[PDB]
Amino acid sequence: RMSMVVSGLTPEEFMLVYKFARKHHITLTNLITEETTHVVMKTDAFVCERTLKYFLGIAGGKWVVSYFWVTQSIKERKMLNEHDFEVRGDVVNGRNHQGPKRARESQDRKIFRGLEICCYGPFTNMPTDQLEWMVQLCGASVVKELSSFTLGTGVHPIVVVQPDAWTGFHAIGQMCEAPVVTREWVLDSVALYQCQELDTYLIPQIP
Ligand code: NI
Repeated sequence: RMSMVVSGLTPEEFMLVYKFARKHHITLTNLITEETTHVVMKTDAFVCERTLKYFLGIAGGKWVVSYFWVTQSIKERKMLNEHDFEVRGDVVNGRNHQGPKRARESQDRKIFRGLEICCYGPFTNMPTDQLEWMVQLCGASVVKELSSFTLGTGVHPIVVVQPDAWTGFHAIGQMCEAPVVTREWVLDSVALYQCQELDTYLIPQIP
């Protein structure tokens, strides 16, 4: 069906989404879920902020759409095409880049294909369980302990760390045999819907 969540709106703006939702019988919810079909983003004239809802949207291959879908629809008295209003970027990517699109289409082939990820140590402006949920939506398998990575040569483990929230270490590598990367690895990867090369995000491991 149609189920929307909203991000970056003022209350007045949200009321217009609410109005639109009434005229159309679309569901409007506070929290994103799997049922959520739509993520309505405040854009600048379709570049938005990178929010959790933005990530959980691309990650779920959803309709991540500019608030312009709504106003323009209201202004024309009917539901326009999501296609025409799809967001295209934020700060991992300026306008062009069609992250939500790569995403919305790919679903067979997901960016975290056959990976094992340990979100490790403390994180900030995003709860661990939401980063983990994101990571699964993208295809990864979640691992909770450094020591529980599967010993089957079949998979690729990865440790994810947000170096700030700590004071994890560059000593992770002493405790396992996985590349250790920063959270942006996942976040940039998710925005673009393109598994990014680890090189740029890899963190120093002390022998
Ligand atoms: Ni390999």
